[PDB]
Amino acid sequence: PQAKYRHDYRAPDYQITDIDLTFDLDAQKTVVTAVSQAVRHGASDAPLRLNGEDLKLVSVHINDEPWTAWKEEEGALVISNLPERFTLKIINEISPAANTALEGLYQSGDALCTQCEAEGFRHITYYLDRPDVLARFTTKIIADKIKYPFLLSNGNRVAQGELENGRHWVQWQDPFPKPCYLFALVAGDFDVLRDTFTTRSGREVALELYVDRGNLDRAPWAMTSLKNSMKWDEERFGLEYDLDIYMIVAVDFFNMGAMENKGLNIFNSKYVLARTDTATDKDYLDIERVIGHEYFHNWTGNRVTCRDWFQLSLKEGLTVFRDQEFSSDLGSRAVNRINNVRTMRGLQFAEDASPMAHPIRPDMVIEMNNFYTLTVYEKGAEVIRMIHTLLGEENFQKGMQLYFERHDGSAATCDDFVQAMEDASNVDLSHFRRWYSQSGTPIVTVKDDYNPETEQYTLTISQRTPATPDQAEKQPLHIPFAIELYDNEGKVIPLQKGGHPVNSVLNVTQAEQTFVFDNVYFQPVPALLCEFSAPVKLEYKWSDQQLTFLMRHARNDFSRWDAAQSLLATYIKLNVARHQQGQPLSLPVHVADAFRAVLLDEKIDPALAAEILTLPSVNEMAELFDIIDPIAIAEVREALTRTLATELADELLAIYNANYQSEYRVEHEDIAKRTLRNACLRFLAFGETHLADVLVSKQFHEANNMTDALAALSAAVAAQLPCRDALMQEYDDKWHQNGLVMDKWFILQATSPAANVLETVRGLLQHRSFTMSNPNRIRSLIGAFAGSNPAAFHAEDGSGYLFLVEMLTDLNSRNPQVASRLIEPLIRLKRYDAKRQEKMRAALEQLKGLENLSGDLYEKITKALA
Ligand SMILES: N[C@@H](Cc1ccc(O)cc1)C(=O)O
Ligand code: NA
Ligand code: NA
Ligand SMILES: [Zn+2]
Repeated sequence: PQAKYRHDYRAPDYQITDIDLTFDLDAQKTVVTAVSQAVRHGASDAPLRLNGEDLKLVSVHINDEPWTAWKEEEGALVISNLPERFTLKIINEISPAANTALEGLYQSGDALCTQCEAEGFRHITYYLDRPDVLARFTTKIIADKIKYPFLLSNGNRVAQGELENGRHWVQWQDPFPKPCYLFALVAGDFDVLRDTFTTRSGREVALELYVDRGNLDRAPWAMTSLKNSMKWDEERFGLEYDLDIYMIVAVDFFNMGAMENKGLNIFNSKYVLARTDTATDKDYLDIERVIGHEYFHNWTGNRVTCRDWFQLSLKEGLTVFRDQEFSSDLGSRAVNRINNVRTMRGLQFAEDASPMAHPIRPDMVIEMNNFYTLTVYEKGAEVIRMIHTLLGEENFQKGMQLYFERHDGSAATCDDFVQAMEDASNVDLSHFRRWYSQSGTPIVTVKDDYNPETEQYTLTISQRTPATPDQAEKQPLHIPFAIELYDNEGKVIPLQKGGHPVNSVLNVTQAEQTFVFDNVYFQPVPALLCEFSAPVKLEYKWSDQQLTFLMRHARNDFSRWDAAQSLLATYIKLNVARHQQGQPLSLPVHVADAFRAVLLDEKIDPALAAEILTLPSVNEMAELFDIIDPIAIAEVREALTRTLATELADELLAIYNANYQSEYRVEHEDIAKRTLRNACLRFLAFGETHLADVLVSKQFHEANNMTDALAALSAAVAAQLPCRDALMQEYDDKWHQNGLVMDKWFILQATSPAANVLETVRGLLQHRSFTMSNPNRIRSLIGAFAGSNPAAFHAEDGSGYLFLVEMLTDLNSRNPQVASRLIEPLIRLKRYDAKRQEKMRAALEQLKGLENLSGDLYEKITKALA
């Protein structure tokens, strides 16, 4: 497999302006007729090179003349000797039922559906499968009326007909030119939830949510979230929907989360279906996030698209930013920020320290499906957020406005977007652009001094990004570094110098620089990198008392949680070292006291309390260490939980009871109280065994919603309580017919601390609710084991690696995209001890030797073994 490079981008030799597609649909053999109007822009002797994969070519015509001047090559149809303007007609066959990779046209249960991003359209017909080729689509679909009574594509229905032999047809037209990755087709039988949204300016939009027969009871929340997204984009960004119909189709078989195809989004059912007995608070908020996300792409991705796939973050960073802003505006901003920062520090930093490290705008890609990453998405969003921090909301919105004014109806670049922001705001972003080109996590080191003679506070701030596998050269970045200074009363000290106020967002642009502040009337306690103002690791020599002071006094709830994290980091590191020496947990009394104070604080937002009382995950803990000891981390997390459970037992039970709610509401105040109650339950489960077992069993049985039931079940598994096996069996017996609900149970099985967890996981490959044919099931059992049970995955006998090799040997052939998702824990080998590295290396070497190794896995394996 050959790498492609960003610097090799060149405008296409040919454009296509219009394409008329006909599908004669059948699961075994679908016939595609594609009539394209093409224009040559390149040299008169340049051939037209069409991408195509796994197509059976039937005929090629140019202006209705059977064409003799063509050849098929690997992945392509090369057509020579063309006029400047012409009509290309391709007829070819494909086989949806054979498509186990779920890219192009495939089968999802009884439905046929498409996934074209990034390069799936070339699995449907021979085309210019590149996002800088925008064309106006019409789509005619012909199918069996009984099997496929709904035939959907992008845009509006313009024609329909009936045929003999029980077939019918519908034709769709989408007026907006689009790259082919935004093409969608769906055929099947569905229940349909229909509603309406009227835009600010009065455009009535028909909303249609297509779900499998019998699932209408699970559709209203997704519909509500769609309307909420539409309203918010109007209010916040001044953007209205631009078509007459908005369709969403929920499908069970889908490699990612959801897809923004123009006017016809296709969603993994996990991000659509919810009822209070099947879905948790987290599920509701994720449906809200993902519905919003795909909707927000209508402008940031569709109306302005990507010139090439190296510009993926142009749409993903910005749309992730938009979905975060949506969730934050509607819900708790602090909880959203906290959770997004957990993801950055615990998962994205890991990627940036791995063989797969890349800038948010990659320079080199072998398989583009490998670059739908934490970096491109979540770090991409942090980069957009830094622009927002530097510009402020008003200037940022001016930049958005200029971006659309310049680029609406075209494919643009990351650089185009930065230039629009810079031009609209008059803020210089020339240095800032380096965030697009440089991979790895910067480390920002802060030293301070207080001078009582002059009442000056001095911050000496340095930065460096360590070399990464992809880049030997690193340079200083433009780091927006937000600070606050607190006096002894917990009041904010005004930032000033030489009689003039100083902006609290410091521009850290050099390898080292000093900032001096005047009229600092008391030695300050600083809050540093406020609201995680740049995606960096902070090195500052905090005292415990500075941190507990911030937990008490910091103005922003994020800073209070972040202070608690810094406090915990010290003792997590202490206790991992102790575990390695065979010693039990040690924790100063004043540390437990800080968490007691959070429990008993009557003024603190329960949403914030809940997050402070949620310990960093084993993944967040891992990124505190150069060399990861996953067993020590797991056992320290448990020991810390047990210690706090014992020290805080009375307080935990009081707060658990105080936050009882008889009514279940998907409302932010209620969610906050419930998150706090369940955080308390988690500790209580690790307290005295009998009380724990009673409390957990009672909550599981008395729960009137899945949030509370799952919290209890999860605690029973985590703490290995007597009731565990009974509760797990009850859940299976009740829910086995419901895959999405069973995913939660497979996750609990996979992440179990039980000694026999791998045995159980292997056995579950035969479970009635499991199938290797379904990405969600695969991710919930196998993925959760490898990625979310590192203690078991990294068992010293190497059994975890061997299991993953076995699974990837199947998935490499079946569904390379899912295989590539699942190989990730194995490519982190350099973070582990020598003995583990050698076993993981052996595992990777076995995979490298697979017959018919997918490009997806090849790219990751070669980087890992380098
Ligand atoms: N474009 C989708 C993501 C996606 C990408 C590729 C896929 O195959 C599926 C989904 C989004 O981020 O909104
Ligand atoms: Na990276
Ligand atoms: Na100091
Ligand atoms: Zn997206």
